[PDB]
Order: sequence, then C-alpha cells, then structure tokens
Amino acid sequence: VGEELLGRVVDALGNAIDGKGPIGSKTRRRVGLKAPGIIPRISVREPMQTGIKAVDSLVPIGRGQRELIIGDRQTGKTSIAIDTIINQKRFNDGTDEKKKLYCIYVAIGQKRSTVAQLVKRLTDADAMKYTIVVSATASDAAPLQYLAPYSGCSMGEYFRDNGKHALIIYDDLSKQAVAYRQMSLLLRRPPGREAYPGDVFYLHSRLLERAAKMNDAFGGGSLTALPVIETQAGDVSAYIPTNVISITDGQIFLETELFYKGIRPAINVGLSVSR
Amino acid sequence: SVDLEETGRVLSIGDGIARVHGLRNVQAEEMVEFSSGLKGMSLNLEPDNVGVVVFGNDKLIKEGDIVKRTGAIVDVPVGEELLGRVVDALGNAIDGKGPIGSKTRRRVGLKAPGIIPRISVREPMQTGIKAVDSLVPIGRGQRELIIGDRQTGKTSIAIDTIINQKRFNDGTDEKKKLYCIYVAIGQKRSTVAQLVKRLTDADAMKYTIVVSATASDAAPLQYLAPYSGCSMGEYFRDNGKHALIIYDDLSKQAVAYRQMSLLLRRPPGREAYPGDVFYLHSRLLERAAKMNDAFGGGSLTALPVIETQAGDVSAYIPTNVISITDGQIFLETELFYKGIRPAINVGLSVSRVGSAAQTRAMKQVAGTMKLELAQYREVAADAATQQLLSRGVRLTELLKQGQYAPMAIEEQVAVIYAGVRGYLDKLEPSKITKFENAFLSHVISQHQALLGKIRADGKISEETDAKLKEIVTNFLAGFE
Amino acid sequence: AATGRIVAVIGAVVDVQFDEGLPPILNALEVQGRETRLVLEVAQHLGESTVRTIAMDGTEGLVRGQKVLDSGAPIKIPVGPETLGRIMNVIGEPIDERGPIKTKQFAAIHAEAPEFMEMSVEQEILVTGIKVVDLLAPYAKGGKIGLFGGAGVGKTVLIMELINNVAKAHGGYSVFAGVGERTREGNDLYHEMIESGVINLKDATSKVALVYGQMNEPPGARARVALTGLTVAEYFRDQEGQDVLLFIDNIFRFTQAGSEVSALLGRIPSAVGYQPTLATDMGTMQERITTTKKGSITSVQAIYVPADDLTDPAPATTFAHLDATTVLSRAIAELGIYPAVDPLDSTSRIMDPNIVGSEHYDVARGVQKILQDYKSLQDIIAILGMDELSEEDKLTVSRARKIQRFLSQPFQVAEVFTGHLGKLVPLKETIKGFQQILAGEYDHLPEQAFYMVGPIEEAVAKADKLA
Amino acid sequence: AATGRIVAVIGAVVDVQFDEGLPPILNALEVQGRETRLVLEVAQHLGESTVRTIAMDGTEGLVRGQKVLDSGAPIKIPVGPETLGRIMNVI
Ligand SMILES: Nc1ncnc2c1ncn2[C@@H]1O[C@H](COP(=O)(O)OP(=O)(O)OP(=O)(O)O)[C@@H](O)[C@H]1O
Ligand SMILES: Nc1ncnc2c1ncn2[C@@H]1O[C@H](COP(=O)(O)OP(=O)(O)OP(=O)(O)O)[C@@H](O)[C@H]1O
Ligand SMILES: Nc1ncnc2c1ncn2[C@@H]1O[C@H](COP(=O)(O)OP(=O)(O)O)[C@@H](O)[C@H]1O
Ligand SMILES: [Mg+2]
Ligand SMILES: [Mg+2]
Ligand SMILES: [Mg+2]
Repeated sequence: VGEELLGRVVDALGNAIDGKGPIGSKTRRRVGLKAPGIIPRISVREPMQTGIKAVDSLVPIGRGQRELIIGDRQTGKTSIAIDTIINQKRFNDGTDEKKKLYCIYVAIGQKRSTVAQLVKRLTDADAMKYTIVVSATASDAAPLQYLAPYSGCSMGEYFRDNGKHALIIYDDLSKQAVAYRQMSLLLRRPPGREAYPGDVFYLHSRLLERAAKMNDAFGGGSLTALPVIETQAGDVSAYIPTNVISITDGQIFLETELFYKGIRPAINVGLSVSR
Repeated sequence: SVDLEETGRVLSIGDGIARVHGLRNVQAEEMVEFSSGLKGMSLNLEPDNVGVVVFGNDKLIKEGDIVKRTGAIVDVPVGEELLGRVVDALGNAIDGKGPIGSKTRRRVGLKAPGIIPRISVREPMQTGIKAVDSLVPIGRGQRELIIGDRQTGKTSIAIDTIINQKRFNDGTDEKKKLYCIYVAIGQKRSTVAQLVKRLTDADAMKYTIVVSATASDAAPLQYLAPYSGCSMGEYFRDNGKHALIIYDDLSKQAVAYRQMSLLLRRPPGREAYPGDVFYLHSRLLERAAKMNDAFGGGSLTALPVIETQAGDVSAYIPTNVISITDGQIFLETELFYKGIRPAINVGLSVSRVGSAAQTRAMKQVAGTMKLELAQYREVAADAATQQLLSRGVRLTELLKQGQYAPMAIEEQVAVIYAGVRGYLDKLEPSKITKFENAFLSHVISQHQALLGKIRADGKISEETDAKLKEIVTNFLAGFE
Repeated sequence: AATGRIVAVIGAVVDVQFDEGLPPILNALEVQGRETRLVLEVAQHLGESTVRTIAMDGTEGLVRGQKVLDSGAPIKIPVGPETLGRIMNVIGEPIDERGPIKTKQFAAIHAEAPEFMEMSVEQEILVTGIKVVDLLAPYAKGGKIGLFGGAGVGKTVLIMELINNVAKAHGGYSVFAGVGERTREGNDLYHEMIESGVINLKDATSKVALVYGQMNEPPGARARVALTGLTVAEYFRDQEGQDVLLFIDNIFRFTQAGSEVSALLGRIPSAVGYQPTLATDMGTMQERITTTKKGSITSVQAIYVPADDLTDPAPATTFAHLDATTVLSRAIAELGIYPAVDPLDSTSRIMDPNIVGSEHYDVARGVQKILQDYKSLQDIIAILGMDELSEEDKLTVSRARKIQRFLSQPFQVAEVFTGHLGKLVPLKETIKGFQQILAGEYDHLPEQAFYMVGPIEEAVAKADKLA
Repeated sequence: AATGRIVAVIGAVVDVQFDEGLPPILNALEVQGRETRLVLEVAQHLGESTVRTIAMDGTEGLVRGQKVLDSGAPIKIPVGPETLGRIMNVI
C-alpha cells in the first residue's frame, strides 16, 4: 500500500504487469479488516460531481456514500464510470487539497483487450497520473478473482485514514460470486440455492460496509463506492440482485427500450433514487 | 475348489444392477451368462467387483448364483435367412416356426463410416403418396423425420411405404430392389400382430424383418433394440445392396434410458434427463450413408418417428433430433379433424437432399403446383384473387388419398398434369374425387402405352403432351 | 519411460497405478496390445501412486492388469506450411488417404495465453455485402464474431455465405475446424473446395487446412479438437507474418462434451447439471484466439442455444468474449424473412460517429427508433384493431412494415432450392436506399414490392410490373 | 421353510436375516407371535444373507429378534365360483 502505486497497472497481489519496473513501497496492509464502528463517523455533507446532467440534477451523490448501477448487457454501465473518472481533472489540477479526489478501478472477469482499450482511452485524456488499475482477467485462477476486490479496498483505505478522499469501482460484482461458488464446491462443502454457498450475503456485506466518512478527530477522510450488477432479461427480483439492493443507499436503473428510443444515457428517472 | 478367473458369485441383486465377485479376466462390454439362462453385459470394472446389467426380469437371479464368461463383445445373428421372421432384441425367434439358420454375427456397437467412403445421394426412393413424392422427395441414403402428436397417422405412412416396394422387388432388375426392417419399441403386442397380418395379406413378409420390444419387456431390452436392427441393416449396405429401417419411437427409448440412468444415481439435468441423451441418438442415426463405387455402392435409409405434446416443437428431445436429421415432415391435428388426410403442413415440411433425386416429369409438373399453392396460401387470409382461390381449393382437393393403396409414378404425373393445366376449373369442388377415380380407371384400362412410354423415357415429350391433352379433353367432354 | 497397470475402467475414464516414475499432469500415455493406437491423458493425482486419465478413443476390450507406457510430453501434432490441403484428426493423423505429412517441426496442444503488453488496439471495418450486418452491426478486422441461433434457423448457410464472399478474395491463409457436426457436410465442403480451386492436388498452391471431429466420436475426442485447430492457426501467426481466418462450427459442443465426464470424475454438479468449472476452462481456451503485435486473426464462430433459451448458462457466458453479435430468431423465420436476424438485439463495438461517419450512424439510429416504436402498439392492434389509431400511428405502422421487408435478401448458396439469383449490395446503396424510405419518397408503392430484392432500383421495377 | 429374525424396523420397512437359504424376490413372509396376520413382501437382496421387505399392515410393537417364516411362494388367494357375492381384502 502507498501512493507510489499511482499510474501503475498491477495484478491481484500487487505485482507490476505494465513493464515499467519494481514498485518502491514501504508499507503493507491486511486484506481482511473490520469497518469503523459508530463513534468515529459523522454525517455526509459534501458533493461528488460526475458531469452527467441527468445525475447531478436528479440523483445527486455525496462523499462517503454507496450507489448501485444495475441493468442488462449493452446498456452503458461502464461509460458512466469512465466519464466520472475523467471529470475529476479540473480539480486535481488546482491549488487546494480539500477538493481533490483519487480513483481506483477494479476489473473482474473481463478479457485483456478491453482493459487495454480502457487504459489507452484513459491515457489519451491525461488521467492516469491519479488512477490505479487492478485487474484479474478471465484467464486467471478463481482465487485471484475472489480476492481482487478486497485487495483494492485495502489500497483505498490508505487515503481514508490520512485526511484524503478516494473513489473505488467494482466492475461486475456478479462475476466474483461465480468464482466463490466454484472455489467452495471443490472443497466439498454442501451447496444451497442455485448451488451458491450458504453465506453469499456475508461476502458482500463485509465489503460494502468499509466506505465511511470520518470526523475531525480521525482526520476527515472519506471513501466512496460504486458497485455494478448485471441482470438477465431485466429481472430485478432474482437471487443475487435482491441481496445487493438491500445493502446500498440507492440505485440507478438502465433499460433497453429507452436506449433504442434515442434516450441516451438510458436512465429511468421514475425509479432511480438517492437516500 | 473354484477358480476366480472365469467364474463369479453374485453378492447383491437389486435395482437392475447385479454385483459379482470374481471374473478377473473379463473384458469391458463382454456378454456373460447366468445360471438360469439369462444373459448380461459387463459395464463397470472395479478393483473389488464387477457391475452387470441384466437383460430380463430380476426375480430369476438370487444371491450365490454362478456366472460364467462367454468370450465375445455383444453381437447378434445377421444374414439373409432372417427375412420373413419375427425376432426379439437378441435374435431369438418368437414366431414358432423353427430356429434361424444364420451363419454370420456382427457387433451391436460399431462406428459409422467417415468422409472418404461417402458420396452424394442420387437415386430416388419411391413412397406412393402423392404429397410426399411431389413436394417432399426422398433419396436413397437420407434421414427424414416424421413428427406429430398422437393419433395423427404416423405409422400408416411407413406401412404404405413398405407395401409399394413389391413392384420393384418382384421384377428382374437387381439395382432397384429394396429390403425393409421394422423396429417396435414400447408398443402393445396386439398392434404388432395385426400389423404383421396386414403385411402378410399383401405379400410383403417375403422381404421384411421385424424386431419387437413391447411395454411388458424390461428397460435394457427396450434400450438395446435399435442398434440390433441397425447392424442387420448394415449387412446389406456393405455387400452392394439397398435397405430401409424404421424406428417406431425414439422417445420411449429415451424414457427407458432415463429410467436406467436414475437408478445408477447419476446427476439429473433438464426434465430429469441425463446429459448423454444427445450421444445416444447421434451414434445411431450416423450409420446410414451412401457408399461410393470403390466400396460397393450400397445404401441405408432411416425414418425415425417422434411424438410431441400439444404441438410443442421447442422441447428438449424434438429439438435435439432435428439437429441430426436432414429434413422433417409435420403432421397437424386440426387438418386431421377437419378431414384432410394425410394431414401434412406444406409450409413447414422440407427436404434438403431429395430435390436432386427426382424424375424429370414429376419435377416439371410439381414446380408449378408448388408456386400456385404458395400464392393460394398467401391470399387465403378482384378477379385475380378469386382465380387464385379457385385454383387453390381444387389443388388441395387433389392431394388426398385413402389407406393401404400406393400409386405408381406415371399415374401421379397424369393426375397432377390434369390439375396444373387448369382443365378442372369447371367441376364443382365436391366432384374432383370422382373425376380423378374415373379418369385413372379409364387411362389404366384403355391406353397403358403412353404410361409405358412415360415410364421408360423418364420425360414428358411434346408428342406425349399433345396426346395427354387429347385424352383429357375427350374424357372431360364425356364425363357428364 | 515407465510402465503401469490398469486398475479400473468405467466408461471413458481409466485409472493406472505406477510402481515408480509417476507422470506429471497433461502427459500422454500409450496402451500396449491393440490394433489401433489409443492414447490417454493424465488429469488427477489421487494418491497411493495412482492417477486418473481420460481416453481419446473407444475403450472396449480392456482388461484389468494390462500394461500402459509413458511418453514424457503432451500431445504433439505436425505443424508447418505442408498442412495446407490436408485433413487431420484429434491427434494429428491423416485421414485423407494420401500418405504421411512430412513437416520439419511439431508443437504441443497446451500452451498459455498472450501477455498484457502484446495487445493491439487498432479498429477498422469489414464489408460483407449483407444489408443488415453492414447497416446495423458492422464487423471489424482482427476481431471476434459470434452467431447465435436455435435449431433449424440457418447458422451454417450464413457461415457458407460468409466463406463464399470473404474467403476467396483474401490474400492470406484460412483454417476450418469442425466440432460435433454432420459428416456429409464435411464431405460436401471437401468436394466443393476441390472443384472451386482452393484445394489443388497436383501442386503447392492450396490456401486452407481442415481439422475434423464429428458427432460419432466419444466425448473425450470432442473436448479437444478446437485446440488442435488453434495450434495450426497460431503457427501461421507467430512464425510467419500472415493474416489468418478461423472458422469454428458449433463451439457449444466443446462445453457439452465436458459435462459428460464431470460426473465420472467425482464432482458435485452446480446448476442445470453443468460442471462447477464452466467459466474458467472456457476462458482458458478463448483467450488464445487474439490479435497481437506479430499478426492478426479473424474469428467467426457459430453458437447453439438449447430449447430456444438465451438465459442458459452455456450461451450466457460467451457474450463477454465477443466484439460483434448476431442473434437469429424463429418467429422472424416463420414470417418468411431470410436471413432471420433480430434487428433489436444485435450489437457491434465500432458503431460510433468517429469511426463509421455521421450519416451512417444517423440512418441506423433512425431506423432502430422507428422499429422500436411499432413494437409498442402490438397489444392494441391485436384486439381493438387498426381503426382505433390516429393518422400518425397508421403512417408509422406502414413505414415500419415497409422497412421490415427491405431487410431480406437472396443468397447465392441458396439458389439451388429457392429458384432465385444471388445479389451483393455495396454499402452506399444501402445507406441511400434506407434514407429514401425514411424520407417518405416511396409512400405510394405497395409493401409487397420491397421483398427479396437487392438495390432500391429493383423495387420500383417490380412494383411497375405488379400494377 | 427356513426361519429368520428381524434386525431393523424403520417405519414400514423391515429387514430379516436368514441363517440358511434365501427367499427369492416377490415372495411372501409370515411374522410369528401376533394376534392378527402380518405379511411381508421381499424387495431386494442387500447382502450378508439379509433382505429388505415392505409391510402390508401396521408396524408397531415389533422387537429386534422376532422369528419369521417363509411361505415358499408369492401371495395366494381363493379363486372359484364361490367368490360371487363376497368381499375380500388384498391378501
Ligand atoms: N451516451 C451514449 N451515447 C452513445 N453511445 C453510447 C452512450 N453510452 C453508451 N453508448 C454505447 O453503448 C454501448 C455499450 O456501452 P458499454 O460498453 O458501457 O456497455 P456495458 O453495459 O458496460 O456492457 P457489457 O455488459 O458488454 O460490459 C457502446 O457501443 C457505447 O459506445
Ligand atoms: N389416409 C387416411 N384415410 C383414412 N383414415 C386414415 C388415414 N390415415 C390414417 N387414418 C386413420 O387414422 C387412425 C390413426 O392411424 P395411425 O395408427 O397411423 O396413427 P398414429 O398417429 O401413428 O397413432 P398412434 O399415436 O396411436 O400410434 C386410424 O384409425 C387410421 O385408420
Ligand atoms: N437464407 C435462406 N434462404 C432460404 N432458406 C433458408 C435460409 N437460411 C436457412 N434456410 C432454411 O433452413 C434450412 C437449413 O437450416 P440450417 O442452416 O441447417 O440451420 P442450422 O445452421 O441451425 O443447422 C434450409 O432447409 C432452409 O429451408
Ligand atoms: Mg462493461
Ligand atoms: Mg404411431
Ligand atoms: Mg448446422
């Protein structure tokens, strides 16, 4: 952990795969830790700007919050996060440090060429100087895809405890549960519903609780989260999506019928909420 | 004082599977014989015991019985002495006429030929039904499926097909004769008995073989039956002869195999079927082919039959089978109820290879009928539209046949020619049948020479066309 | 190297016990005392000096106690420039009765995917001559393409049309791999490739290689053919600088064949009877078919959907490995529209204004919006009828019904059983023809004139004849 | 007619062990020491001279060790012209 990882592409265990060289770091941190309790927290009071007109005006997002992006395939989920990452340049190229934000991107289950195109898109807009990319592609072993999100949350927590603000994105949380199910079945543990393990809820509940807003006695840092979920044929009442709907503070819905009627981005304003 | 290299003792019997202690030199898939006369098949070779599948009832096997080896993989009697005999799934006669004098045996499970030994389908396979021989032709070496619900007329097509071949089989040319094989799975015995009586009456049991595994029989016997018939059919294919095989119902075989699988405690899947159902039919229907000249020139044709529930063609087994065969024939129930018999849906039925193997005359008279029927279908939902409907109704009336009465190709050609030329656009739609019957009778009893000419030449010459026009107009004028 | 003894035979799974020299995983073994060569592959180390293997051929006639010999390396096949015009099988033996294949080097089936720093990110367009694909979801060069469809809807006719239109004019080589299909189709393909001139039997000017394992083979063989094709595809990319076209027929059989042996290996089934390791072993195979900084590979794959279901676990994990999708529907095929391509369910990665241009993008978005609007009126029309609509709704219904007809097209490979003539449209004519319909210039023509024609000029002439 | 002993009672399924001989499948057995008849029908041959049966009546008050008897044939019933106008149960 540290801030020498800015501008680098690393795997799930912190090894460079971009061909630059070794990473000079001085600190290490466990991947499984407990979230802050009740005393060290404070209310959410500051804005987090994205640059999307339909979001900043009807579904505002604060610093220290969790928000869900949910929809079918080929609807536009990735481009929202990509646009959100780019927008932060006008603040990081400034003077005061109370309005800067760092970004972390985590890719789980995707193929390598898509990540290469994403990194090229980022580097031609001068945005890699303040981003960290953690990747565990489809050719890696199941334990690495199972371990990837916590390894990125532990990197995000470094800024939170030193008076700085950070942002994290977990792409396709649906593809971590399949790796967990594969890993558990080969250990001869009994299955459950759809052969998922008996405690898939606890897999995500201990993960999404680590984003918080700290009070002045601890520094004043913050950490924000934006998970992603995919549904089959627009079925929001399935097993996995209902678990994660009841954990977050809000959700944004995307639909195909609005996509084909010229409404892009296809945000359904009649159902999207922000608590 | 017993050996354990070629002898065993039963340790447990139940759920079909019998576990035997001993037999240390047995081979995988080798026939073994019990002490009561029953026979089994070795399936699972394990470090301690062997699993055996019994081909019969399980009340005749007791713990402690002695099992002995035979020394061969499962095989069946094959030859030409089987013609005219009713046998079981293992080759034992059940007609009470004496033993079979076979001299050769062949394995039940053998791989199909490959890419090099094959060639394209060129020779025609005549049925006798006007709709099939005109709109969905079949060639020698092709797989065609007969799909439909219950009580629609699936078996009658096969029964009519078998009877027609007597014309060629009783002739002199040895390159136009076809042998036939019929396999019954999961039926009722009375139906088979009546079927064989029907076949006997028309002198068609002189070139036919029957294999039977009825409802009362055990599941493995209803699972082994088709391959046994396939091998007997394959005998002819490799000796420069032609054959035909008809599997009555593959769905009941699938049900029997599912029963067998579940008692072995294997993971179920969709509709509780095992995951190897596809391979079970993929092996069987790949053994019909058309050999090239260097390998002899034989053929083997197959016609599987499948039943659906409420016309659901998007199920597991029906979709599985469609991805194997080379075409399908659809039989509907509404047409059967309203009166159209045989009830074939022309819109859905298709043949991929039969089109190449078709007589020139039939092609000449069939193409126009196909186009006109398409137009009539499209307008069914001014003067020209009325003309289309008027032609369509009569064309539909023409394509109706009775039962147990195949026809020759030339008669079909003449009958279709009459309709396509528009000569029958004056008779009321209720009088088409009588005119067809009377015209056919007159032609058969009075000329016969133009029929011989059409048959020999294989094409409708201009002079023949003029003569046909003369005959038809004269008879129509005298119809009254 | 070392000898073992067979201890158990169940179906297509065999266990061997070694006194000394335990072989490593993925090595090949040879059986002693058989007429035809039989090869086994190591899969697991059980314990007490025992391994569990998978056979690549039939296992009838095996006896406990028989001898098994070790080789020392994975399966190796002949690879090089002398495989053009020949036919191989799973373990690289010629089945075209023309003698042995004399190449200089060999290669192993199992390898590893290219690393992250070898990827290329260039994008272009490929023109196919088919209106729906070019207008709505265009292809690209050096990308992955998939064709989804049920049973009897027409995937292989489209694959043969694409072969006829693209393969002939290509300057590089081509590879065709057939997995779990009909044999007679392979024979037809071989004979027609002999007739065309792609395969030449008297010289060295062939430009295609063929690998086959069909639906008459045991499941062990059908689980390994695609890698045999992949190896000969990769040799022409790495050692030589060439552009390669790879066609794979029904890659779905690669997944199904793997679940027929999962139960015998002693695993717990996950869902709908599939094996627990379904995504990882597909990701291992798919990541090798890519484009690197040494060459390019263009892939066209046919995929199967069981019981017309797109939510089945097998075809629902292949969407993430593609750059262009084409979905076929049975309902459209019922209405008589060929090819039966669904226009509201097909996507491509290069449909953006900065690659294809502004005009093309505007036309595509307009036609998709018009198609979407007409679908939302079906319930009212199906009961109340056409009379309840206002004038604008009737106009949109007429224009959408006119647009639906113009998307069909006659293929050249189907002329034999359709009685038509093949057509091939350039891109500009399609763009202009759809612009003209969107502008309302042809509102005075019957809707039956836009059926099974090529360029727009053929619609007015067919309408003129049909007065 | 050999004699066996009850070794397990689980609901309506009973297991019997025989010292010598073994009744074939689909045979009927008789249980001794009850106020009313109680027949059992053989279903499987587990092994170690033990069989698994099903019960044709209530199963309570049985003890692990009660003696059993083998009839030698499946269930037999009266058949003839004196069955007209009567009522009989399964056995
Ligand atoms: N605002 C927009 N305007 C135009 N095109 C857009 C817009 N947003 C998204 N798209 C297009 O939508 C398509 C899908 O976008 P995206 O890659 O974000 O989808 P996704 O939800 O991540 O899909 P997948 O499940 O494949 O990962 C792309 O072709 C993209 O260019
Ligand atoms: N062309 C025909 N003319 C008159 N009756 C016919 C005709 N074809 C079939 N039938 C009648 O239809 C009935 C069903 O015959 P068939 O056994 O062929 O049907 P099926 O659908 O195969 O039946 P099942 O499902 O019971 O096997 C019989 O009563 C038969 O006489
Ligand atoms: N472009 C087309 N024009 C006419 N008929 C077609 C076309 N495509 C498919 N068909 C119909 O589909 C059948 C072939 O289906 P096929 O391509 O084998 O399906 P699949 O690829 O799913 O096996 C043909 O008999 C033909 O009637
Ligand atoms: Mg995405
Ligand atoms: Mg029938
Ligand atoms: Mg196909």
